[PDB]
Amino acid sequence: SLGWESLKKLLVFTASGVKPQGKVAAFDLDGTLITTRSGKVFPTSPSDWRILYPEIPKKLQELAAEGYKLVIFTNQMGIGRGKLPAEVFKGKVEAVLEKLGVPFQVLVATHAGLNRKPVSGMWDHLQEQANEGIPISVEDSVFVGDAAGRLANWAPGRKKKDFSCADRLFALNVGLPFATPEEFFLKWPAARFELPAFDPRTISSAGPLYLPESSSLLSPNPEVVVAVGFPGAGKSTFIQEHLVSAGYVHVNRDTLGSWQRCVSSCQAALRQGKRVVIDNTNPDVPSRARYIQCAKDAGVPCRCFNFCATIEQARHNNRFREMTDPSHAPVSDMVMFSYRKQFEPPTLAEGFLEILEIPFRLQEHLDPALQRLYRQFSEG
Ligand SMILES: [Cl-]
Ligand SMILES: [Cl-]
Ligand SMILES: [Cl-]
Ligand SMILES: [Cl-]
Ligand SMILES: [Mg+2]
Repeated sequence: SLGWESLKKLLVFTASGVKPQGKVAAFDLDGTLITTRSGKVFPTSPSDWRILYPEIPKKLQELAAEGYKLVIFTNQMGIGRGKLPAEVFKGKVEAVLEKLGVPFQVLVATHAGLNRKPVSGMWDHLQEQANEGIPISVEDSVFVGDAAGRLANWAPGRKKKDFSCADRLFALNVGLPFATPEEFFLKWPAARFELPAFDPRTISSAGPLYLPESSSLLSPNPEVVVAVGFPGAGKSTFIQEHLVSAGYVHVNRDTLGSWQRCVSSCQAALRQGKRVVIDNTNPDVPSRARYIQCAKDAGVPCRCFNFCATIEQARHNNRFREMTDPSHAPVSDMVMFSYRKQFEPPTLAEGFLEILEIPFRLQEHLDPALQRLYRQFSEG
């Protein structure tokens, strides 16, 4: 009866009969509680749904009787993208809930960002805003979903691995016990699965800023520093904080128009006794050679600062910044993949006096809240 609440990037439905509880049985929607009636991969209309397994309502009745608050957590980015009308999705949800026959609270992530599984925004909303202030025991709760990162063929008729691991990673981020729909409703044996190679729980603020520690970030005399690394991974921030703040001239090629004005800019800075930093995407030998030649012509050293971030680390950082930094320029996946395809590690043979390695590390001076968010998986 309480009904729908609309927030900027979240919809919440609370059915008649919902009660706050200290334990929750939460569920994905698409491919977990429902599937297409049509038997197609994608629904042909808002009415193209059926309950996934006939075992489902009995299990839900049993959970409700044991005092579990029933909740749905669903990503519906089609709403934010303008492809799926919110008011049509709302109707579909009410129809599904009527068929399931038990009171549910539903939370819908309409956009990318904090609320989009696997990020735990919807859980935090449930706990902080939508459970009448009752603390929820995560250990006594459960999340059930089909985006579980399962390997192909976990059952007759599925030569296709799970498209996503977002449901399993949501549970991991929150600390919730997790099960697939088949393990949960049908008591099938656990299916084999894979986690992402990069685990953001492993990202430290520890260790040296750069290697070798015996080297110095700055030179007293003119030089050209060439920064190498994936975009959106913190290169420019590091350069701003450590070099530009020390008076290095930020020479940006993308905005100088042509090679000629760039080289001229570089040369004028050097002639003035200044140090120069190139903060661009310089993934391969030919990209970097231009700047090395400029240094050589000017008779100044060229050093490389090689930022260690991997593609998945960089993409993680990008998403984090999208979620937390109003000034962040979102780096597209195409830019990331193009960089990786072109990447050749810097070597001294290119003409560098030395190469410093800049380990991928958590930034200092993120507040505690942001650090907790940083360690969450943010893509399934
Ligand atoms: Cl989802
Ligand atoms: Cl979605
Ligand atoms: Cl688990
Ligand atoms: Cl200077
Ligand atoms: Mg699903």
